[PDB]
Order: sequence, then structure tokens, then C-alpha cells
Amino acid sequence: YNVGKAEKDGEIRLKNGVAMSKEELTREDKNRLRRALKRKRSKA
Amino acid sequence: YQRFEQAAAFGVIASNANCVWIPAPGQLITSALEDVNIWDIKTGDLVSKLSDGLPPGASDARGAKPAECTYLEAHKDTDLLAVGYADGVIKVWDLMSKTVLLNFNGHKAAITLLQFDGTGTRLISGSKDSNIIVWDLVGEVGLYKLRSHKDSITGFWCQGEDWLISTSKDGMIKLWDLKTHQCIETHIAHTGECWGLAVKDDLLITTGTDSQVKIWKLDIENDKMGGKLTEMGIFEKQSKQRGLKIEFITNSSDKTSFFYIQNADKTIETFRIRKEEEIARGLKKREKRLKEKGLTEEEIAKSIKESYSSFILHPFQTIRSLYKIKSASWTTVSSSKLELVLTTSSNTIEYYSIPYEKRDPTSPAPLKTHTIELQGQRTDVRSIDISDDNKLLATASNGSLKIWNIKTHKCIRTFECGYALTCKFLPGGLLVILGTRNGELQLFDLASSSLLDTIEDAHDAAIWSLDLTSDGKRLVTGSADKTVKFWDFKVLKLHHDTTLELTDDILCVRVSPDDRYLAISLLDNTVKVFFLDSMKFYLSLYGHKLPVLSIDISFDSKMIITSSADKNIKIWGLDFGDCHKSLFAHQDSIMNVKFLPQSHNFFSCSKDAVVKYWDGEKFECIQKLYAHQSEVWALAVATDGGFVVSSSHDHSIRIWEETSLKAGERLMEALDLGIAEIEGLEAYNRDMKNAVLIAVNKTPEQYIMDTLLRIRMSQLEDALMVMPFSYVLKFLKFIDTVMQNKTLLHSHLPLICKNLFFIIKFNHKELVSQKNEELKLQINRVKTELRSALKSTEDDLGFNVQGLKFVKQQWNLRHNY
Amino acid sequence: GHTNAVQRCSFINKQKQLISCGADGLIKIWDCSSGECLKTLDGHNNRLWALSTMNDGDMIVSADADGVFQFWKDCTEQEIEEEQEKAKLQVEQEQSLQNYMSKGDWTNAFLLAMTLDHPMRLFNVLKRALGESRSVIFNEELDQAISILNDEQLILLMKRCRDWNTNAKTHTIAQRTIRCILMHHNIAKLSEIPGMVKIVDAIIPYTQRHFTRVDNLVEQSYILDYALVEMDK
Repeated sequence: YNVGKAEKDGEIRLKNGVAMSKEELTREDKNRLRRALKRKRSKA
Repeated sequence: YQRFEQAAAFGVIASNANCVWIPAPGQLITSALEDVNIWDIKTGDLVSKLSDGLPPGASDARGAKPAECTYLEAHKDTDLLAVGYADGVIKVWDLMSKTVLLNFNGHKAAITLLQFDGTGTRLISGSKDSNIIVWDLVGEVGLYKLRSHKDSITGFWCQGEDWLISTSKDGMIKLWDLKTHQCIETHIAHTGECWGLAVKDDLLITTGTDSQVKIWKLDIENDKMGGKLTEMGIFEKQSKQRGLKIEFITNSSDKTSFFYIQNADKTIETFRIRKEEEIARGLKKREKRLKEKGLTEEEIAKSIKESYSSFILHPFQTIRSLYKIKSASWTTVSSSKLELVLTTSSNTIEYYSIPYEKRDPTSPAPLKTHTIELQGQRTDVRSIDISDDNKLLATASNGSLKIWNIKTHKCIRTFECGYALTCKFLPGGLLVILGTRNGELQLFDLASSSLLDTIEDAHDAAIWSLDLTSDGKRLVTGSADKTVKFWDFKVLKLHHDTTLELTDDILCVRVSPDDRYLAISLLDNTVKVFFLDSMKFYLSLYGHKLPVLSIDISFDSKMIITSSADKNIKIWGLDFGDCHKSLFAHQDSIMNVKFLPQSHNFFSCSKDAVVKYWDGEKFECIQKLYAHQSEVWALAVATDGGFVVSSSHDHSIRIWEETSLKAGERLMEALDLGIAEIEGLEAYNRDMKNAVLIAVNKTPEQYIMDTLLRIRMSQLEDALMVMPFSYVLKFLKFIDTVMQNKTLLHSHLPLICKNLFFIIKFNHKELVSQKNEELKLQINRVKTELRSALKSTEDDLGFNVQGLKFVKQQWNLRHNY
Repeated sequence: GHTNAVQRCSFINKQKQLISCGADGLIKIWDCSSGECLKTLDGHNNRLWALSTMNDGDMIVSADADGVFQFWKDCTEQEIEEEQEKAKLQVEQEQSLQNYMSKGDWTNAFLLAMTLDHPMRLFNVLKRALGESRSVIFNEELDQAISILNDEQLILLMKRCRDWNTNAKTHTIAQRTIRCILMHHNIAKLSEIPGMVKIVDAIIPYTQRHFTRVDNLVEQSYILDYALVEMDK
């Protein structure tokens, strides 16, 4: 077994083993996570 | 080149901001774009004008449009006025000195509401960025920020230091503890946006987008984990539009309570709060009515709960204004009458007086007592012209024509007209001619202050353009009937002379200063030049992608400029019709361009709210003027060229006058600081029987432990090898002290193991050498708990592996073939 | 938008909407102002000839050619009331949650995080509750709380517990919650729960690795003895 993408659409689950549910994110946190996803796809 | 600066600004009474009433009907404070105006209601004259400085057009002046005032709040006791701007800047103004005292910059968006605390020492500010910031006036700092909301703050209530209630555009009601800087309760006010919030004792009212109005009780001391805010009922106001503002006022003599709901439309709806005796009397009465209708007792109780709102509130009176209302405020509360003051979107101030007796008012409609109307125009100015003497400025707008004194900035005369489109002075500055959208041509005299002649059938459609010859005896008019008509002035009346019908509608008509050429703009994006003497066709200018809006001819009748909606200015040589250069001057449609007299330089205005100064020979933008808040509809230049006047969609007429430590090394500091504290406390305790740590608000143990964490894993071992053996002993003492804090122990057990145990590895020889008894007990201690703390983990995980294997085994027996 | 011929048309809700009947057997409710299909009702498997409305379309009757009547009743106001309430409750569940965390009421915070499915708050309730538990298993209240979970919830925890274990810094919490479950639940009942075994399958290989580690940490701890025997000489 290996940690993968979040099963629920409303959550972000990283390979670190941490699930990250949107409703409880702060706005600043969402921005950096969004930008973090930009970099990953950009290199992808 | 010379620099142009905004000499003066006028024509604005009340901009897009709230109104503040100050007792002496008393004076009123209203916003004027970047400036604030103080008006005397009785006289209707401007008392004073607040301007920060830095006039537009100066070198030090910023190259961006000024921030317009969004909210005005004044503390009556201290006479201190706070101004909120669209950029999120709060400026504290001294009313007596009329100067800025403080400047706060903590919001990234327009400020929506300002409120002084009761004592006047702290200012709470809400902005469109969804943030509430509480400022300390004496401290000149922002104490703290409240950030739970997710949209623009529409309204908030804070009369006590302990608690704050806030409303936002996202439609939640949030109760705050000012001591804890946290939101305690959150409730959905309405299905969509919540715009109004007003509080009186437990009674609270909020307005949504629809006519629904909610009524709540506030038990601040309820303290049941919830229910501090509980809904009572819903009442529907007559106006279907959203309610922007709600405020309360109480009568001291009779303890009577009133409020209004300011709607987005032209209606203000006032309400009265019934007294408790009235509510009981009504409740008993309606019970009699319901019982008479035969309703069951349980149905009556439910109906009473359903009609709970009706008992408390009474629709008192509805105020109707001719124009959409921008803001309103109570002025005076008395038994005899109730008075209100409002500002409209159409740039005027209206004072209303409501005489009333007991339950209902005496008059069917409110009494309009005072209006400040002379110094502003309701409709945006479409054309402006300057008299030859350069003393009188004519401003033509839809429905009215107003004329001002340039020196005093005061309107001299006002004339009622149709939908004004183009206006020009006649020679001598004593007459004005106006071209309306209805095809009518109007002539006025300043001395007579009346309209002499009107030509209803001057054109079948809008007279878009109107120009006069240098002699002033021949008038040229362009209209949507695709015709140009020439008129003569005979003693004064106008007589049609000749008709020049064109293939398309005409936008602009210009006559050369020498009266030799006539240039006309058509919707087909071509400009046609004619010879005025003989009306023979001369040239057909082509190259504009959108229709040409304005045409201007140089004083020498050599150069001609064309400005079109395609955002381009084209300079043409009239000798051969050749475009010398095409300039992408503005970011939007360019409405007007004018030559400076006796020079080829020219100005340009566009919908981007920017006026640009250009060189006709070098074709370069000399200066950019950023003062307009909206589209610039007309432009005019003085005959001498000393000053330029521009008017925009903001109802503003302004005059432009020519004037390090590394891993390990950081640790060594950490062990020194923390253990020095630890040893001191140990010595201090024994006898009984720093700034850095205090600033970080961490114990000595956490501080060093955190420093250990920050070190990268590849860099821990090299950092620790650098450590001298002396610092190892402090490290061992540190680890020993961690042992007592078993919470920290289990939190970072693997790291403590790795670092401690290498250290023993690296300098084992030196460590074993010492005979120190105190070291001998430390090593024995740290050993034992490290085993127990570690053994606890192994027991718990060595546990869960086994029985779960049993769980796996049991399922196989039942469900495995 | 009708696949087949439209054969009955009647305005409902006064001017605002239209209901239409097609030979396909589908009832489409359109917005007259926008001319767009707001809703589609499929209560028939054959052609429709007749359409009757009552109270401005509050009640609609459609008679299939086979002879089936579909009595449609308006329930929009019923639904939006339901939508309003659950949103109201969900907001309260949020508001109650962060307040408990600030107060440290982990036992109540745990149950709210069950319903709201907030993994960070779950890990934060469990993590700092453990720290207090350091200061039978966690605490009597939370230990009772974990026992009462229904099988839907039990699966949810062990999904998270599976996730935390894979990381070597969050596994201490993970085996840690798993132990208490085995203390306060019938191990038999756990087995039959569908899909639990597969989650229960993935948890061993990570735990067993954690035996290989930690156990080694004991081995290289006795350097303190070897230090402690040499010095004594």
C-alpha cells in the first residue's frame, strides 16, 4: 500500500500521509498549496 | 515645456460615500472624490474643503488616479474626523486645524465602514478586503486583525470593549471576543448577501438582498456555548431591493425608538418600535380577533409566534426621492417631529422633516425642508465652452445648463434645457447656443437669464455637433439626419441658409480658424474636408478603424487632428491630407482633442479618466494628468491658452492652469543560553531550600530542542562533531533535563536517540575517562527512562501487530475457501 | 431539447415557466424568460397524450398511453428549507469545533471531527490529547468516545490510521489509536466489517518495519551501559 491522491474531491492528500480538507484551510494556505501544485505540473 | 497643474476643483457636492451630520439644522460633511466637503444646510454654501495636498500634475504627484473617499466617520466629542479611501488608507483629520493627524495603512481594498469607540481612543475599521482592524489612536498602531470573514464587511456593531458583532457580504453573522481576538459564534444571516446590521439592546435587525428582514435577540451573557444570537422572526419590507443601511435613534423624552432601512432604490422606509405595554395590548387584542375567527388555542399561539415581528415593529412612513439615494442619517429626534438627511447618487443633499403625533405621522409625505442644489449638476456634462474673455465657463448637461465663474468657482446662472449635447459661447460672451438630442436648437442670454429663441425643427434627429465661424455670423450644425445646416445671425434670431446632406450620420463638425476649411466626421470612419466659401469637396481622410469623435485644426490651418473610438490620434497635413503620425494615445475611446492656441501642442481626453499633454511637432506625450475618477466627456482650452478645463462622469469640473552562524555554531549558543538558565534555576532552588527566551516565549528546553530540529539531517552529524567535549557535557545535562518533561520526550524520541548516541560514539574515550560523580548519576538516569520511554512504544506497537494478526486470522476461517 | 414530438404544452407559475410533454415520455420544465430546461421528470415509459395542471402548476397530472398516472406535486419550498437547515447545522458543527480545540475539549472535538471529516483537526485532537495523555489509554472520556463509533466511522479512522502509519513521525499516533480500538470493541465484530480487512492488511507491513526500527534503537542504546561499565573501573 502507498499513500496516493485524496479519495474525496474536497480533500488534498499528500504523499507525506497527510490529508488536507479545503473547508478548514486558511486562504493563505490555499494559495501556497495552489502555487505548489503549479510548480509540480510545470516540471511534470 | 511648461507643466500643468490642477488649479481648482468644483462641481461635486456628494460623492460615493456616507454623510456625517454635525450639530451647530446643523452642518453636513460629504465626500468630494479625493476631498471632503463641509456644508451648511441652512445656507447651502460650502464651509470648508479638506485636501491632503499634492495637487495633480506636479512632478511629486503620483502618476496614478487619486484614491476617492469611501467612508466618513467623525467623533463629535473630540471633533476628530476619519476618512476612508478606496486604496485602504485611513487619514485622521483635525476638524479645527483642517489637517491630517494620522495615516493608517493596513487594508488592501476599499474601506467600507469606520467607527470610533465610545471613549474615542480606538478606531475600528472594516474594509472590502474582509478584514477588521482595530487601531489605537494614541498608539498610532493596529492592535489586531480579525480575519474569519470571507468577503466584504457590510456592517459591524461594537458598543462595548468586550464583544464585537460583524456582518459581511458573504452573509454570516460573527460574534467576536475582543480580549481573545477570536470568533465565538457564526450564523448565516440570509440565503445570499447580508448588507445591513443595526443593534438596540437585545434587539438586532439584519437585511439581506431580498425584502426579508430578520429580527434577533442578543444575550451576550447567555454563555451556553451558543444562543448568544437567536432568531425571533422575519418581516418583509415593502421595497424588494436590498437594504443598505440600518441605524437606530431614541427619543430621550418619551423613550420612543425608531429606525429606517435604506434601500438601494429611491426609497427610505422608517419604522417604529412599539412599547411593551403596546405589545401586550396588541397581543391581547389579536388574541380576541383570532378567537373570534374560531382558531384553536394552539393555532393562535403558533400564529402569534409567526406574527412576532408585527408586534415589535410598526411601519411608520416611507420617504420617496426623485433620485436614487446614496446615504442617509438621522439628524434630530423630538416628540414634535423626526428629521432625516440623505445624499443621492445624483450629487445633491436633501433634508427631510417628519412631523408626527403618537403612533402615526401627521402628514402623508415627508416635508422637504432644505436642498443643496446650486453648486452641482445632476447629469454628467456633455459639452463645455469658455467665453472669449476667459472668465465664464458654460457647462451643458442633460436637463440643465449651468454657467460658472472661473475665479470664484460659483455658478452664476442655471437654465433648464433638454438633453444637452453641444454648447458654445457666442462672441462677446453674452449669449450661449445649445444643441439637444431632440433636434432642437436653443439660444440663451446671460443678462436676460432666459431663453430667447428655440428652433424645434432645426434637425430631425440629435444635433450632435455645432461649430461657429471666426466672424461669429455663421453657425454650423451636424445632426443624425445626415445633414449639415448653415444659419445666419440677424437682429437676435437664426435663419437656415443651406443644407449639406451627407451619406451617413455626422459626429463632429469643425471650422478652421481661418474659416477656409470645414471638417466633418462620419460614422463610416472617414472625415470629409470642405471649402467653407464655396462648399466644394476638398479631401477624404481615411485610416480610422472606428468613427472619429473629435476634430481640431491648428491655428495656422495647416495641421488637423482626428481622435476616434479606436484609441488612436492621427495628425494629418491639410495640404495633401497626409497622416504625419498615428498615436495610440489612450487605453479607451478618445472623446475630445484640442490644439493649444498659437501652438501645435494639443491635449487629449479619453474614457480612461486620463488627460494627456502632447507635442504637435515631436509627437510625444509631455505630461499625463491623473485626477479624473471616471470618463472625461468634454474638454476646452482658454483662448489665451493659460489654462485648460476638463469635466468627467464624476460630476467634477477642474481647471488645469499653466504654471551567518552555521549548524553546530548556532547550537553552541543554544546550549549556552538554555543551560545557563537551567543551572541558575537549579542553583536558585537549592539556595531557597532571559530576554531571548522571554521574547520567544519558550522554555529553555523547547528553545534548544527547536534549534536541534531546524538543523538539516545531513548537517546534524558534522555540526555535532565540531562540538568540543565541553559542550558535550552541557548536551548530556540538557538531555537529562528533557527526561523529566516526558511530553517532549515522546514527541522527539527518535531524534534524541540519534544525537545523544552518536555523541557517545564520537568522543567515547574522553567520556569514559572522567571520574565525575555527578556525571555518573546523570548517565544512569538518562539511560533508564530512555529504555522505559522507548519500551513503551515497542510494547504498544508490538502489541497491535499481534491481535490484528488474530483479526486477520479470524476472517480467513470464516470467509476463506 | 425534446427527442421526439412535443404534444402538450401548458404555462405554469403564471408567466415564469412552461411544462411540455414529449412522445419520448419525458416532462421538461422550461423557463419562458430564458427558454431553458430547468428540470426533467421521467415518470413514464410510453407516449403521453394528456396533461392537467392545478393551482398554477402546483399540481400536475400526466396520463401515459399505457394508462399510468403520475401525480406531480410542487416541493421546491420543501427542498430549499431542507438545504437551508443542513447548511445551518454544518456551520454550527464547524463553529462548535474550533472553539473546543481552543478550549482543549478533545473528547467533544473528536466527535465533531468524526462528522465533519477534518483530517488535520483529527490529527491535532489525537496528537495533543496524547500529549495530555502522557501528562486507561488516552482518557476515560475519549476512551469511551472511541468505543461508541458505528462501523461506518470505524472504517474512517483506520483509513486515516493507515495513512499516518506510513510516515515515521506520525506512526506513534497511528498504532496508538489502533490499540485503543482493540481495547474497546469486539474484535469479532471488527472482522465482518466490509473492506476493513484490506485496510487491516496494509497496516502490518508498516508496523513490522517499525518493529525492526525502534528495536534497533534499544540495541545501540546499551552504549550507555558500555560507557557505564568502563567508567566504573
